Amino acid sequence: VERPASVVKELVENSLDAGATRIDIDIERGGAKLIRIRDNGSGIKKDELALALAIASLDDLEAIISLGFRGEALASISSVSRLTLTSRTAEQQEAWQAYAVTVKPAAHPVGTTLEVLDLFYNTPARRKFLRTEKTEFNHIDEIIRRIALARFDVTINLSHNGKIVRQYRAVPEGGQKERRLGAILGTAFLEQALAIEWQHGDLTLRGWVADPNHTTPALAEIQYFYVNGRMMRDRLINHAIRQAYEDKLGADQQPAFVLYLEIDPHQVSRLVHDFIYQGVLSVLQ
Amino acid sequence: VERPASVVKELVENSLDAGATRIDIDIERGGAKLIRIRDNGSGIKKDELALALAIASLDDLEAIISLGFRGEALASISSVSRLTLTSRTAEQQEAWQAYAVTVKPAAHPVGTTLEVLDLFYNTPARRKFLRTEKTEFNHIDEIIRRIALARFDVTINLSHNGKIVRQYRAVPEGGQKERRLGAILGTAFLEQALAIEWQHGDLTLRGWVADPNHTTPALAEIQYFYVNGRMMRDRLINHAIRQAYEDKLGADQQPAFVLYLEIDPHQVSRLVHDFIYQGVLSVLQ
Amino acid sequence: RQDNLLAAIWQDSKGFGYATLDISSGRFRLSEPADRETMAAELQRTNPAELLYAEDFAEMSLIEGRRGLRRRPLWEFEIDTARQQLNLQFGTRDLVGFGVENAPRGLSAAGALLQYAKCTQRTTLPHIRSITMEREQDSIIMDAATRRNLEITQNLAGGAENTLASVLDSTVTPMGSRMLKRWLHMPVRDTRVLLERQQTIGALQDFTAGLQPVLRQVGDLERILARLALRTARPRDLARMRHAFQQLPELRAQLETVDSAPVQALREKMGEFAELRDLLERAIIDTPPVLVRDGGVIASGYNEELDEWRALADGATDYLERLEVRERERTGLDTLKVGFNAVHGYYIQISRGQSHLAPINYMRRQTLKNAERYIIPELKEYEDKVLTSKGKALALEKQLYEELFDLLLPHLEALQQSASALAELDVLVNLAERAYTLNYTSPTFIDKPGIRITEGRHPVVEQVLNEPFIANPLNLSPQRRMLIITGPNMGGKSTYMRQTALIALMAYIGSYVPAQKVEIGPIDRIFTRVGAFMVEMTETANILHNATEYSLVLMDEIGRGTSTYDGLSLAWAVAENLANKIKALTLFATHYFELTQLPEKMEGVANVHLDALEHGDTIAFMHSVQDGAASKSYGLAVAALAGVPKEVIKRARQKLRELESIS
Amino acid sequence: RQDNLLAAIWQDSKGFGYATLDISSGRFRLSEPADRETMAAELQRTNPAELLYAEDFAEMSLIEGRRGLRRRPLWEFEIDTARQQLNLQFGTRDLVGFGVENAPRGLSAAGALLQYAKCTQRTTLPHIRSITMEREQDSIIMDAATRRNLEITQNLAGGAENTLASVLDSTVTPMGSRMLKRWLHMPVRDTRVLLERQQTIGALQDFTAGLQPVLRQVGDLERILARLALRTARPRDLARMRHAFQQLPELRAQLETVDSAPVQALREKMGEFAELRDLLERAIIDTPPVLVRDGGVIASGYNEELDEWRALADGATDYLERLEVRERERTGLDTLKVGFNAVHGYYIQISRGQSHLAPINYMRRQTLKNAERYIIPELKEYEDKVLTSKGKALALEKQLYEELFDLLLPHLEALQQSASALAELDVLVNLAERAYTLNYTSPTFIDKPGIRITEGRHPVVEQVLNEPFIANPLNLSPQRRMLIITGPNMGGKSTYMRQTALIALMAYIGSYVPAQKVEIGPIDRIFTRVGAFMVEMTETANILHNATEYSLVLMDEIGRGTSTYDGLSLAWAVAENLANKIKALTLFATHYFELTQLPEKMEGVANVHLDALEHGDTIAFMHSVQDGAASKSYGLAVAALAGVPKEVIKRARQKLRELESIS
Ligand SMILES: Nc1ncnc2c1ncn2[C@@H]1O[C@H](COP(=O)(O)OP(=O)(O)NP(=O)(O)O)[C@@H](O)[C@H]1O
Ligand SMILES: Nc1ncnc2c1ncn2[C@@H]1O[C@H](COP(=O)(O)OP(=O)(O)NP(=O)(O)O)[C@@H](O)[C@H]1O
Repeated sequence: VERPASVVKELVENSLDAGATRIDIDIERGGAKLIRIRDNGSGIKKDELALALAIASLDDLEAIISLGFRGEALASISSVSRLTLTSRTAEQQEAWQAYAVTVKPAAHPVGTTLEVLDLFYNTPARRKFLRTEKTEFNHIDEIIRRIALARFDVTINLSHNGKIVRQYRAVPEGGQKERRLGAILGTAFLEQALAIEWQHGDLTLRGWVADPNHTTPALAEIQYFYVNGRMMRDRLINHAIRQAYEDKLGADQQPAFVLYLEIDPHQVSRLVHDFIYQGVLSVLQ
Repeated sequence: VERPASVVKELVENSLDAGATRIDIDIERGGAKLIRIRDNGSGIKKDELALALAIASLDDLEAIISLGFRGEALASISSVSRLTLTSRTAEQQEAWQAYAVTVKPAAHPVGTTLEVLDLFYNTPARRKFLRTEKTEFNHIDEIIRRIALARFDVTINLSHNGKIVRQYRAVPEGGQKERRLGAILGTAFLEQALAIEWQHGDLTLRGWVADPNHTTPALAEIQYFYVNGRMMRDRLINHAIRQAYEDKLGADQQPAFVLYLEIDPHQVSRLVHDFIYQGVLSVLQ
Repeated sequence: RQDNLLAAIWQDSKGFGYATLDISSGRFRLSEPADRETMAAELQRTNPAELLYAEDFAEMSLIEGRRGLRRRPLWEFEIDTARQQLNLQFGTRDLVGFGVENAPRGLSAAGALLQYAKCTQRTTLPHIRSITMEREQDSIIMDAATRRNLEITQNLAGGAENTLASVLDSTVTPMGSRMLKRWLHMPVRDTRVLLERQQTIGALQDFTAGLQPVLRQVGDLERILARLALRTARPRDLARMRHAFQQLPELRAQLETVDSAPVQALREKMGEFAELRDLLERAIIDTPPVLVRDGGVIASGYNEELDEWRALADGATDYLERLEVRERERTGLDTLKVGFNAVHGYYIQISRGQSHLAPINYMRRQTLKNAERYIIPELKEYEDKVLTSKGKALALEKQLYEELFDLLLPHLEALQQSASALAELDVLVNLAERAYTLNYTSPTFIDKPGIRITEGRHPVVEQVLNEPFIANPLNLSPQRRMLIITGPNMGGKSTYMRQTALIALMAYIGSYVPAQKVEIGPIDRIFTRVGAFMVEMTETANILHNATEYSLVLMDEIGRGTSTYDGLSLAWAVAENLANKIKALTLFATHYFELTQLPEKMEGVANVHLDALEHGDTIAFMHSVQDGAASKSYGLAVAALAGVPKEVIKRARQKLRELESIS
Repeated sequence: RQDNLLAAIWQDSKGFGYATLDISSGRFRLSEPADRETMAAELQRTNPAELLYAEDFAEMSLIEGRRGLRRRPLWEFEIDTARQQLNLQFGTRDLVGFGVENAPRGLSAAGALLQYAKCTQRTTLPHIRSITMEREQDSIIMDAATRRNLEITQNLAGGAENTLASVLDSTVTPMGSRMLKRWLHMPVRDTRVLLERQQTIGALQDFTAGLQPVLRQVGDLERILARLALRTARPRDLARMRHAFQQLPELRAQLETVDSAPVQALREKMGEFAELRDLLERAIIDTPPVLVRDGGVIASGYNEELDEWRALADGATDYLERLEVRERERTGLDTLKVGFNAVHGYYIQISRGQSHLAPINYMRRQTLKNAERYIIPELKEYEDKVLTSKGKALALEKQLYEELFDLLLPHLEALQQSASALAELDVLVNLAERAYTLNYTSPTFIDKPGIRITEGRHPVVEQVLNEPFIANPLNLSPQRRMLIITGPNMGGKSTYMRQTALIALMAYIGSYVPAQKVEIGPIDRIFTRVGAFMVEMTETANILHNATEYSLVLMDEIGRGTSTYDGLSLAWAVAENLANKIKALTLFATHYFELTQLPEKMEGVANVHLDALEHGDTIAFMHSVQDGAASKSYGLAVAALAGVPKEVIKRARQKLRELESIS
């Protein structure tokens, strides 16, 4: 957990893993000063709070640690911060809260909220690994943009220094996907976005691609492809895509695309290349 | 009581007759809108209030009207106004107050205060006759200036439409009388004021006279002479004064003077003139 | 079936003061008709049988024909006489409690009316114990208290910081911000005007992104129009203004797609003025200076003569240089400079050391510290032509500028309304943006006085709050018109009260509201009395004297007496009057627990409270509204939160224990 | 015999933040030394055994030599980290109650100090429960509350109306009004400075009349000096300024007679600057215009060349006329006019009908609708010389003006202080006038904290009040240091409280006071908390945390809980703390009658009250202070006065009767 963005990766995954449909995020000063992720999914009980931070004390708890995959990630984070937790489960209950050394009740909706203050308190170096506040937030905005595209069904609201930055609304059952796409990637891509939908049996290719004739260097930074919702970047897939732009028009310039490959679980398969190459080439013609 | 100045004459005499040492006066709009005289002398009891406004009603009172020569002046004034009285006697008591139709208690220092709202309240004409505002107040300022000179031992504070106008301090036991003289008559007279003190037996002449060589037409308006505190104006006394200016310097211009004659009461006497003529002539030479 | 009334009337420079009375009923009323038309309409409406008028009444045409005419003297209409006399009858010293303190034109009319009645009756009239004004504006209401208390545009200390306006006013131009401020001080009742704005907010919600960038480019058009009427507008005023016109083609294009009749009407009122746009593009250089005195405003080609004069002046740059080089190389003196001075004019400067090596032709102009300056005939001739041409070029530039006003003022009428349209658009676009961004919903109106909120929140606090703001439901009607709010301090009483007032105003300006769903009826007047005793009692009376079934009333912990008993005694009798007689919609927050018996006995009353839970070394405010009353007094808990040492706290708890175990 | 203390330090742009601690005692302190000298003096004073400093600490010379030096990283001095961490220990969410909220420079130092102590101890330190700042000026301080509450220069709503300043500030010039405002926000403790002002007020009381008329003629000299430093002063600034110098001879004459060393020192600091006076009288015309651009500023004779250029220009008026007459009579054409135009220059105009009768020599210049304008060589030559001479005359006028700054700026030092002297005089003369006019007396000082008033009055209210203001005696000392004030509302509690605070400030600016006689001891801090609950408790704590024996405290009806018991329970425990531990001088106004048991049990405490008398359906307030307690609660009397209907009043009386006959 070197950057703030890697700590955000972890806690944002934990919230979505609890079935969260609204993940509202408030940051200050590149994530150094304050970070707040709140999820309205399933919460944690009064028993599972205190021990998820703090080791022969496990003697009389009796395997509650098991229900806390996320509870593991906390321990690595909370030992090196002034972590301030608060949460409430769905069932008849009042919200609870831990500190610093003293746990006590609080008020919170059905879900979980976390607060992190100013890290490194004994390291001369790991602090001196600060970059910039503005640039750290640009990597947060990057990783949020990555995970935003991977999950269209979750409302993500992002703010920084009070100032609200982004507002991704959630997709309902089979909803209008255009409004989310333009909000994540701005005006430039949405106007030249050409849809692609390809399928031979188990292989399925869903997504969007910019028109090669009207693509600029600014548009070319948007290059993401997903394998069952997890973002991959392999050089054989890049080949299928760039060769397809090359053969339609002579201008072999950096393409702009957002693609989802959906297959059966294996580590990845030659038809994979041919399926992708023919998918994009058909849409351009 | 045609003018406001004549109503002031009456109530101001009544306050001084009660042994008042501070008479504070607040006016608004030439005396039409508001007039307030407060005296801190002897007050009137709760018994002597009600019947002093409202005459076979004297039937069950038992001769309290005797203590109320002032009580008579009220009746003439209050029948033709919205008179608002309040007062308290010297011994342990609460102040009392009458209106309009309803008499009740109040809070006031040892003394008497009176409030008058545009005296005439049933006459359409007699109010409408009442002349200007600025000019009425100039006759008030005049009559105040007359009575101010007659009593140096009484503090008189005068205000109008919020604006505080004049502030005559009372003379303590054998005090500096210069501060009062300048405040009443301005800087002009005080600088040229020559003192006069003359006496043959019963006759006593006290006061001040301006130096004839440096007297202007503005100074010449100050022409007052008193007979045992009461201001008189006879042609024989004017003769003694002006003949004295004539014989000293050839410039026979209007004199500026403030003089007090003190004698035994008889209604009218040639030594009166010679005593006065020689008194002033001696001071100039 | 119609009234046998008495009336009194007068006029000053500004308008008319009017008063009416029914001596058989004790109903005593007042008004201030602003114009001659409303005055003529009010006379017809009331139908007085006798009329008192001032002898200085100018417009005799309003009254000549009316029955029961009585000419009155001027002295009777005195303002302060009226004040004293009315105070004498009601037994007050001031009239703040009657809600007519700020209406002296009406008060003078009542003062004269009063004197007449007394003299005609010559009987006491205790059946007349009050007065109320007949208010022209049926649309909109707010007393002094509410305007400041809610902090719409002004926080209570005096500034503009962290108000309602501060959060919602993310507009892009000053005139839009100003129009917003006027509409917030003016919520309208006409359901149809509100439906313009609701449809519009719904139709524009998608197009927020594309339009606001373009709106910013306008600048402060509204205030520039003031300076055009005065003949004082500046070149940089025109720079932005010109730039604003160039966006109107683009704006006309984007607005055409918005399906809304209010929008299409505004898009036409907007315009582009292609003719006046072209004029400024040709007549002025692309980036002008601040003032007209400096010149360099007018672009060349537009005027032939301006170019000519500039040619004489622009024949400077090339001419001066040729002389400098020729003279420097001729003499062999390297410190030879051709420079300019405002007092002495152009010159040839030579340094002190080289001064004695100058040519004979050089006439000395100016002697200095480090140098001697000279003049020659060639330079002196050219000096005169340049200064005179510059003078004439600059004088012409000032003349042409003034003549531009003459030709533009003919369109002044259409341009003022173009600016009013643009200000309205910035307001409404900002609103469509705030409704989407801050998660609001579309409300509906109803027949009867009543409010039903689903998941209502406080619009400013919920965003500025760095914790979960707990949304709360509200259910009110004519059958549920009064709520007894018990609970702890910092429980969220005032917040849940004030969020209701803010929510209501948003609905009556046509905006979407922070809730899942909202229904709301007609509301005639909004009243407020929040803790800062003279202060308290007079304002409560005012609310009592003027309220009706439609009235919204927000009481924040009133009923403090000069002791414990008397204050509560009042609060009980007060709520009775509001619930039983007036039947107004009321929220009554308080700490006196005994009031919670009312819901059993008074119909249309129920107990609610802000719930709190005590345990361990602390307390947890749920911030949720519940049916029922508070558990206890939480004063000892609140004092520790403010910052009090334990010495005092511990003494208080021990002492409280003694007092509670007396009985 | 030396204390073994810990300290922490750092610096930003503005100054230095400092903190000190004794871990054996639990005493925790803060400070903000403003400059290098005070900083070096504070280090010496405290004598720390160990010192934490920031790695960006620039002026290392202050700390290099001190013992126990520890270099700290920057991140430890974070302001909001300090806020959160301090809040965690004390168990608060904010630090308003500790009175260090607006001292972030100090707070950052404590935040770093805090983290070190925890690491060294590795034990809880509950013996440290608080913090207080060491405030530099031992001459006095006022909190936020008192400044606004008393309405010194600002009424509570926000304006300047009917304040203390409004009654006392009848000064004649703006800079005196401004200096007055600074001195009211700054009452001084040094006995000697107050005695300057007392002798002065006594010595000048007669001469009020002769001096204020002369002071008015000065104008705003102070702000003109700012614009002289910036090189932006205007001609009418100099007009008043010059007029101000002409009064200094007269002022020097009148002040010589005043027997007072402070006065004679000021009379010297004043000066007259006879040399600079003569300069402006000769250099500028008697009545100048507003700006420099117009010209007509510099007077003739002062400059030979300026006169020369004006002769060419002033040769206009007589020259133009001669040509007009000659040409009109020569041709026999009566419509022949000589006029001027800014664009085309001078011309000879002839009407349309006569145009064909013009001479041969006339060259046509400008053609118009109803006339033709011509030009001749004689007029065209003269045209160029006039415009160029005007330009040079005006350009010379602008140069001479700029050169006047160069010659005046060398006296700038003495002139700034001359202006400071004159501002002080307007303040003091105004004060000598107010003391005489409003009937004030000379007070005296004492050793120990105590106040003894004879016939004390409220200085603003007594004059604005349209009735007799009842003066009241006050007797306070270390043996009588707390008064329990019971009584009715509008009895005069807050007034008699606030008159005491206003009276005290007048004494500590050196002024005479509205009373027959006054004695007063030293006062270190003045504290206030008046009703507008979170609001209330935090502020009371601050007063508790920071008070001493010398402190003035004015509580106005605090101790409102979330019910009846809890609020009183606090008020009791509060007064105990003040009376027993702090021993401060206190006035405790309230409505809870049970407090009146304290004087029996607590030494230095006694009962007082505002007395009132009840009868029928009304009440009479005597407004006089009495020993003892109130008769009853008078809330029922007060409510009627506000304007409440009898329905409510009757219910309250019936109900009150039940409650009073329980017990
Ligand atoms: N010494 C006095 N002389 C004359 N009138 C006075 C005097 N003291 C007070 N009053 C009047 O009494 C009223 C009450 O003053 P105040 O002390 O504010 O009452 P309170 O008990 O503090 N209640 P509140 O005004 O509600 O805060 C004021 O309106 C004054 O006009
Ligand atoms: N619905 C809510 N959700 C979240 N926080 C709330 C809510 N309502 C109130 N609060 C917070 O709780 C505090 C208490 O609110 P408030 O209504 O001011 O109490 P109160 O009864 O007015 N006490 P006082 O100010 O002494 O009269 C406020 O400062 C809010 O920040």
